[PDB]
Amino acid sequence: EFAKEIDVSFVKIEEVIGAGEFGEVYKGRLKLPGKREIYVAIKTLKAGYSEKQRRDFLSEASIMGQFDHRNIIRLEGVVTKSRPVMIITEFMENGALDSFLRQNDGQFTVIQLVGMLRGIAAGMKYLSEMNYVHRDLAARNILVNSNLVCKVSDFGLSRYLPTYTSSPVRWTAPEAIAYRKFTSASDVWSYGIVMWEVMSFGERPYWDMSNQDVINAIEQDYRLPPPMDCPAALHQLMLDCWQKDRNSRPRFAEIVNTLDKMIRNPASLKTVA
Ligand SMILES: O=C(CCl)Nc1ccc2c(Nc3cc(O)ccc3Cl)ncnc2c1
Repeated sequence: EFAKEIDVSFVKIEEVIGAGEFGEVYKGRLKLPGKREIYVAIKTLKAGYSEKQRRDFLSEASIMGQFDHRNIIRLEGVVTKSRPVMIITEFMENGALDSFLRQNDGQFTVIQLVGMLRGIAAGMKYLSEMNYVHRDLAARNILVNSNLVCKVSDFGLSRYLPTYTSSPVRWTAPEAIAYRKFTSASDVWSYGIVMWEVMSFGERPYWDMSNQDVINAIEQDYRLPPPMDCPAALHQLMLDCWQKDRNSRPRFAEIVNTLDKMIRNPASLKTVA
């Protein structure tokens, strides 16, 4: 049973706004009894789905429904007791962060980009302190609203932990590639990659290098260079997230504190590499 179960009559499905693993993402309208109608995004599961597909689809809604944070995509409702099965979230006008930035190259100031990163780190602090590992933290899995508020999304690979031993290569920590051992520290590595994506206006990490080239480079202690005009302190935070020893990486609480100090100390963001 889902606390956020909604009657199907409450949702009105409009245009397709994206694609998902199990089906399309649509823009829609949600009308809860005695409440003003809101715009929503709707994840659907294509007709003729297998029982495994349904279970996997809904496991995302189960993880999501456990979260209530500004920087974690809000679950507005789920449809499981009726057809079609749906996951209904708050509408994010600007979609995925990586493509939003590529389509808006040089549109935002360093402080605006830092504000976006602070929100992601706050969402990840909450997620990790709820004892979860995301395992798929990438700018493409971050959604952006009209006011540049960034929210962690795509909880399919998320796991309750403190290590998750498995049975997204250029975003994955080297120990997680080598041993299939995922922790909050391996999510911190992914976060460092997201920082690089944001300060690069959505450039692909490691550019045209193959997954194999990335694995080899990381093993040879290569680290991505600072993006154009990136403050030294922000690239240093990226390098801290990318320490070989996972225990040496900052925790998400520290990352938030660091970004909060930069936002308040303009001199800290006033020196390039
Ligand atoms: O408006 C645009 C133009 Cl790119 N795109 C989108 C695409 C997907 C969206 C989205 N997806 C989503 C993600 C999940 O992890 C679970 C459920 C859903 Cl519905 N949620 C909110 N807003 C969106 C906006």
